Amino acid sequence: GRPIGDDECEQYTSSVSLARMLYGGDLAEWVPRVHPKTTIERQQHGPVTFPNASAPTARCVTVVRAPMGSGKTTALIRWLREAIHSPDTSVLVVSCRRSFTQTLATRFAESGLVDFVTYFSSTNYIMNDRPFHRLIVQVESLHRVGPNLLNNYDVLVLDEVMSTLGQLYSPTMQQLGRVDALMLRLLRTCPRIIAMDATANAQLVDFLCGLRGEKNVHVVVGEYAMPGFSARRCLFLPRLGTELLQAALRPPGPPSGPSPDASPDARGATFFGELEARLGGGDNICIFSSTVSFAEIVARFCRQFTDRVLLLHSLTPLGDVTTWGQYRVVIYTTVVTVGLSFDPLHFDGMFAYVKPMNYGPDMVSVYQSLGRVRTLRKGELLIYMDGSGARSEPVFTPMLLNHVVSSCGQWPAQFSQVDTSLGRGSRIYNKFRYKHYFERCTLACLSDSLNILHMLLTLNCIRVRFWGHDDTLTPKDFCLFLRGVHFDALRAQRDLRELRCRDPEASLPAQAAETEEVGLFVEKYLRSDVAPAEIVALMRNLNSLMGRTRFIYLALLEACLRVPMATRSSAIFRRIYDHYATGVIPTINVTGELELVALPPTLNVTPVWELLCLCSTMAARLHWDSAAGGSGRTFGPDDVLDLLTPHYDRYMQLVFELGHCNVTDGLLLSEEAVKRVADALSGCPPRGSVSETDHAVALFKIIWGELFGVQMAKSTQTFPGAGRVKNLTKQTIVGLLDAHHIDHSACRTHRQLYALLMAHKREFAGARFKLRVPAWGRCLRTHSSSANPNADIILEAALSELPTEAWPMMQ
Amino acid sequence: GRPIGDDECEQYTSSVSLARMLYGGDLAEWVPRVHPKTTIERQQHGPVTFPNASAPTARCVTVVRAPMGSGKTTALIRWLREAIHSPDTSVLVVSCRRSFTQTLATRFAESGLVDFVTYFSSTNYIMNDRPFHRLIVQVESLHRVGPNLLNNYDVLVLDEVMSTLGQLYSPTMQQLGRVDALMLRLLRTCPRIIAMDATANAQLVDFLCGLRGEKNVHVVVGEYAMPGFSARRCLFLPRLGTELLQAALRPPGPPSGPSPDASPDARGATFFGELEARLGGGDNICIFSSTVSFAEIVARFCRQFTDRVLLLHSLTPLGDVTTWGQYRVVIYTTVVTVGLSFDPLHFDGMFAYVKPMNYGPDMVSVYQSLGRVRTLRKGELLIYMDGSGARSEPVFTPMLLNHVVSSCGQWPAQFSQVTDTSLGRGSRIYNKFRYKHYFERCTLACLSDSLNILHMLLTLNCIRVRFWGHDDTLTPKDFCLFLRGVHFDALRAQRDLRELRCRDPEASLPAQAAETEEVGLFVEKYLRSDVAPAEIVALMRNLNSLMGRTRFIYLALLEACLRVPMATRSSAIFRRIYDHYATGVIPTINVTGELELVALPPTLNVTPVWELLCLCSTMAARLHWDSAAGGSGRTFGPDDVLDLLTPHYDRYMQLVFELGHCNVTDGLLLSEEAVKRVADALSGCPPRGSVSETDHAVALFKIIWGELFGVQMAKSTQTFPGAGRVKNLTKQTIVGLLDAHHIDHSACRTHRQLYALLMAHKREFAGARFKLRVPAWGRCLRTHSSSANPNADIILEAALSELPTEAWPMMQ
DNA sequence: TATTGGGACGAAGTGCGAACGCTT
DNA sequence: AAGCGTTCGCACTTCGTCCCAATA
Repeated sequence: GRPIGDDECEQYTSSVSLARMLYGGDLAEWVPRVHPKTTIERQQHGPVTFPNASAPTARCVTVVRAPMGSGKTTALIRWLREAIHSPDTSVLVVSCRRSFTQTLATRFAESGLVDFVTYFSSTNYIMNDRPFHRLIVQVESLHRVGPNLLNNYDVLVLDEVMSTLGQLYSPTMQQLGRVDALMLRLLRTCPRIIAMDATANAQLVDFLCGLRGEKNVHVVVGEYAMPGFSARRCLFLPRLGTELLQAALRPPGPPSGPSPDASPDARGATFFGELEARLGGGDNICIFSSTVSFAEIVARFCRQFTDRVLLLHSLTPLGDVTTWGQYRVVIYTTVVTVGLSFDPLHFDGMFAYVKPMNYGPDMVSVYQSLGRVRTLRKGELLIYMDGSGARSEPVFTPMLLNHVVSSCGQWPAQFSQVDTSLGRGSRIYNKFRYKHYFERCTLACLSDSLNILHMLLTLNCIRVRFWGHDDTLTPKDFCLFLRGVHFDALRAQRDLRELRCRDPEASLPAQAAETEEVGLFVEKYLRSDVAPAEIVALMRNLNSLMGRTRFIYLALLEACLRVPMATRSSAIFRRIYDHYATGVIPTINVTGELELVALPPTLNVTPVWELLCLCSTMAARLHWDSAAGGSGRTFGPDDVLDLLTPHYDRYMQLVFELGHCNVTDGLLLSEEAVKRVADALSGCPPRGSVSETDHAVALFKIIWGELFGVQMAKSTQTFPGAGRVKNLTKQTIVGLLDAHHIDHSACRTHRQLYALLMAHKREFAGARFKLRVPAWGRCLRTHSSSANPNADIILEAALSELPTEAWPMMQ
Repeated sequence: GRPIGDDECEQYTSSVSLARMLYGGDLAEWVPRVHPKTTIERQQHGPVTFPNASAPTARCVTVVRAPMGSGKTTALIRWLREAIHSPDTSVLVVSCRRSFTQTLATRFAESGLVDFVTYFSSTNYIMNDRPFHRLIVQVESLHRVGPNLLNNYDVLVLDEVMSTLGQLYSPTMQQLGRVDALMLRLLRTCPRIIAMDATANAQLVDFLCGLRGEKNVHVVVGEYAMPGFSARRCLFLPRLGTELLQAALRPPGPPSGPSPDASPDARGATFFGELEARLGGGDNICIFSSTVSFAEIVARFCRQFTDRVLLLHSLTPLGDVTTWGQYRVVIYTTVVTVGLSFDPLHFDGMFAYVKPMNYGPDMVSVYQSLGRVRTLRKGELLIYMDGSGARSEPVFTPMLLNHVVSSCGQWPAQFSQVTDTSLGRGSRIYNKFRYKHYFERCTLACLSDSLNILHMLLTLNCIRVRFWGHDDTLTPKDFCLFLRGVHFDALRAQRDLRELRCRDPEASLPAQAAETEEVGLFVEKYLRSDVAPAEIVALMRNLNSLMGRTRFIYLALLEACLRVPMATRSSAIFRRIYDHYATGVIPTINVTGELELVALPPTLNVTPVWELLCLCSTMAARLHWDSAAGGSGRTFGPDDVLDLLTPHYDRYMQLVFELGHCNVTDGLLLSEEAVKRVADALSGCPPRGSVSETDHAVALFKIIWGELFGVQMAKSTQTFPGAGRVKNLTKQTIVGLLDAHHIDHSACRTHRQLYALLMAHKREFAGARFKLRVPAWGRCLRTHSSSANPNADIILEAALSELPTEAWPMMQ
């Protein structure tokens, strides 16, 4: 291969430098330069110590950048003991799911009269009939208690502040605009603030200087963490070593002697070699894995050397960390980020397999996960970075560094350095949006991802080394290492594809969800909150050409209810069709293997558009929502005739034409589709052979049944419309009494008018039905489905908001 | 046929009512109802009279809704004579290309101190070194004249104000934010304002009340138009009558025996029948057509009854309107909307073929066009509305009317009645009237809405409108019957017009292609808005070949990769750009000359394409590539070529090899011809040891650019590096060249003295030097430099640039 | 050969009779 | 503090998908 370029050395140096800026590693140099009136100090020896809060010279805002295990919680309790003058002093402590409040609430046994809001079952609150006074909260739950907070507090604590600010960008975030304004009001008005994170950065210090001026901010920088039981040492391994894995997992029956390959060690230090050495040597080990796919493989490998291997991921029952002392090997994925830490001196070493992926965990999540085991008896942490999946050129380019350093550390909010109003958050949301964006973008590139992870380890005082460079690494050495890793990672994929666990206990729903194709599919058609097992059930249905056709029809109908100009402009319809009804979709075949399928484009969409126009109006009239299960209204055979009769002969003509289409124009007019529609019409009673209602119900049932897979099911409802008996409001009761001209206003009260209907219920008996959407199809984004924006939602907004301009125009 | 429903009668009544509200037909009721302190008056008898401008009680703002031909220009001149208290009183008059300023500037001879900006000449009026004191302006040039404008004027006149505000929404609008701020300053600050349009509406009256309060606004409603020309009578015809056209354009050879078609009269009065009657009767006729396709057919028909037939459209040489008195028939299209009016009493009657289309002219444009001939000697206007193309259910629904009337006449800015992101940007002025532009374009989807709008505009200009067989009144059921008839005839007649299409005896294919919806939609997605239809036909002929089509898509993808740089980084984002640009359906022109749609089939594995586009996007950026600008901004030599490839040479070699030897036909870009021709080209390249590194590098570079994108490495005529030709070098570019070859100098800063140095040292700059050149087609592509008003594609790329992929199976 | 009817059990209701927020 | 409107618990029933046992 080619020798290392000077450009490769500048790429490296730029990536490291931007990583250092994003997580606050530059803070001691940047503060004096850019905010000269803000005081700063560094504490390199022993635990951190915050300023004496009772002194008149102690500033209103203090911000702390100090390691996990630097003594922060002890310095905070000391600072609160000094800050709190009286029981009349109010206090607010905000935290996050990433670092549970229960640890603070436990250690705060040291302080009088402080309590925490239960994020579960928040009723029966301790400060009953009063606003909260001395309170611990998690930001993810803050909107629940916002109206029962004091308007202002005497002390504000933000713990893991960058993790707190990170929640604003989560898809689960709720009442965002309120939580923005609430936090901003507290920041602008509390007379003492303390804000702490291992990664508190220049933009936080800038923001607090913006709200309160340099002379009221102080910064303290920790560069010490507790030795001994927490003196962790990290090693990046060069090679996965699947040649050992495949030889171990080999069936023991045949002799199967070795081929003349993998004879040289190629720098050895394999992930699997090093792991086997610990397992054979009798060590207790814990293994983080980014992917379930690999977690299952390494569990199989561990189950050869031991019996007692625990495996934890989202689709396993949640094992509490107290149980982990029972096992020789514990394998987990990022799910333990939601749970508590494991404290006991049980494990000798830790292994980690990290694979950046566009829809994967971010490196800051990975770091959180690696921390969940607090204590390691031998102090080893071995990391393998799988760069297949992440083979792109860097995002932390020299151009971006030159930009950011020119603007005094002010980052661009998106990768084009020199925008449209696609979001509308407040000061807080806009200030830190850059950090969320680069945490997700850099996953595209292994070099950037590695540099971020290395930065996070270094800022927490973990000594990081790379194999064969066990002192310090020059840019050329890094580029050689990283070049080697990309090659190893790329060749190992075939071994991991061969070894992919397909025994019944191996989770196909989890393994499917780690595929990029599935993430894209989910992002375009489906709701974000659907379970992987629901998706596999849909993808199995999509494998059949009939199931796939019905899926696309149903997704088009939903688009037409979301974009009502699609029902009117053929031009807009062609944009919606090209987007939702052409391209590639993931399916699962009968073997259980994931398999992509093309949706061929259609030259003439006119028959489809006419049909969906008709069906969209009748869908709207029946209050259709696939997510809600189908039709909101009940309807009877008379309503069916009323729905069809305005355009009856068009429905007849279009279903006939679809049954006899001369050309196989794309997906929806393929041979099986037109055959099925013809077969359906061959069974339909002729237009004069039965009552108008009988023919109308037959036709309606064929349209909904064949095209969308939607069943006209009989209803047990006592009364028409949407209303269940027990939920019937007074206004709807009056409507029902008037609809039959029943006696009215005997009394004004609900219970009287209810008692009338419950006597006259027999007058409301009859044939009654609902449209039911199939089992799949309930997981689709619909007009009712609230969702944070993406490319598809914004495209539909554009198609709704912007009109078609006249083309060949005159000046 | 089934009877007309009461729901159709509500649809009709809603459509009419919303049309009335949009063009200010409701103004006499709505002002008393919503702004009681704003005085209003009705002038039903004789020409309009504005308030006495010299009175102490006469209000600061007056706004006038009055017909074309109602006397407005005389009332304006009278009002100005009264409003101008002194020789030093300043005046600004703003108008539009639709309402051309020279008619005012001519009649303003009576106030001969007033002058107009010669926006066409673009002369350096700033040489006067003083503000313009009494000025007439075309709104689209207002920014350029911005400097010579008194910060405030004593009198502000807005002429065809609605037509003026309409320019803000034009694609060709320039420096919008500046023109917005300028007009909004003037409206807030000028001591007297008068604003006039035949369609001045409630939202303008509301906006002026918003800036100046009800007590400072007064409204005049005119309902009279001068007889002799605006005594025009309009009749909507139920049938096109293509049976007569077919019988006429039939060759003289065959016997053509009779058939039962139109043996029953179908109540008569066809477009072509009525036209034939006037042509045979010796009348002089003018014909508006919405489409060139139809204009050429009616020109062929007229050339049977007469010799002297003129025809005018965007691809004809645009002859001056004064010449029209020479002809028995003049056929024209929207080209005359921007042109001048014809005043002499030549034409007897006027015919109009109007066809709503999503990419066509709006009905207000059509109306302006009909207004181009001032006077018709027999007063007749006959209109045929072709609803094929416009068969959708209405946009002016009862629910929209209920919304608008509930909000006191405040329209929603889009068809969904809900408050959505600020995808487009503008001031108060732009946002206030955006709704009018939106509904002007959307209603083209529906013939009923389009007809009601055109009928409204005719009525607000005092033209008496009738429908055939309905002599004085038309109930909602009668209207719905008429529409049902029209929609049938219009759909029936399309086959006749397709048969009778000219078959290209050099007959103007580019205009007939440009009226296709598929082509409009293609141009919106891939091309610049301003390209000529003749360049589009040249591209669509190339697109017919699978090789030409492959190169086009590769080049469009490259430009997208330069626009959306995360596409070069995230395979998820690349898949969204690929799915959008490189899959779907595109229009082509086959060897016969007929238009033909072609599929771009989707690709299961785009990784080979993405790898190669990543390698080309970097290289292109380094070469300052821009297809519009013709190719590479930089010149480069064979030494640069080796430096471009060498970081990834093994990848370029492997990818072009694999692209040659791909085992699977995975969509368009990996089709059999594509892989075969890349293998042929690659196997024709010299082996790595056979030639110098630079020779191999240039061979590989030439193959990649040449086969995949169709771009030629062309030898440059330049004496010097960069982009300068000899006689066009100047001080800065000269100094930048004198940095080379260590030509240290102390010569003076004047261009020719420094040029004299390079004209000696030129021998040191000579060598093998090249540019990449885009083919003839492909210069019409929307590139990263191509400024354009937003559309769905521009906004999709914004979203892919701004929004990051979020972790999917997400932590709880 | 493949019909066919029955068991079997999730989804989606009933509806008495009650809780419960609140403003009278 | 109880008169009122909304809304839910629990023990039931109806409908229809599914496949297995019984044979048209």
